Amino acid sequence: MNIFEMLRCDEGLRLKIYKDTEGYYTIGIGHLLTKSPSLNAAKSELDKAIGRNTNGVITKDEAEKLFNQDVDAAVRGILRNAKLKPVYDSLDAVRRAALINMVFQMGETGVAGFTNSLRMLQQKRWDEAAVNLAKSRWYNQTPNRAKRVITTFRTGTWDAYKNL
Ligand SMILES: *SC1=NC(C)(C)N(O)C1(C)C
Ligand SMILES: [Cl-]
Ligand SMILES: [Cl-]
Ligand SMILES: [Cl-]
Ligand SMILES: [Cl-]
Ligand SMILES: [K+]
Repeated sequence: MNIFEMLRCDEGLRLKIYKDTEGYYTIGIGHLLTKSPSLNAAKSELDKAIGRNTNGVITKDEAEKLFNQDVDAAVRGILRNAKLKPVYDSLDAVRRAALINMVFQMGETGVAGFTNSLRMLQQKRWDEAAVNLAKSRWYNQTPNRAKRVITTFRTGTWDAYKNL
């Protein structure tokens, strides 16, 4: 397991534009295209992202290219955020992946607002952090995925992913 395999588990792979768990147009491995309800707007974002006139359909290689960029962007967002970087730097590599996963799903600003959970993670109070992380819209709307991410923070293991 690693962050790529982890997010690939959590996000799936679909080569045609689809709506994500929030109803937003998405493609590939959880590549968010737009929050606009306009499919035409989403297709325009897709063509811009890929660099060609797509029919709303991409290849697996193209999906993986966007995925690598999105994982990189999530790490970059963590490292340039004054709230997320200290927590990231304090974590082991398995729990770092859990934080990248959250930023991939909800964005840097959203995760940076989890002030009390972040403090408990920085303090390495793992069970308390896990309890606090579940008191969230995130957990309520995507509880199975949030449970996997939270178990990863709680244990520092891949137990929630290695037997999927
Ligand atoms: S989890 C997971 N990742 C891949 C895509 C390799 N899978 O088939 C699972 C087991 C759903
Ligand atoms: Cl089209
Ligand atoms: Cl330490
Ligand atoms: Cl709490
Ligand atoms: Cl709550
Ligand atoms: K998805």
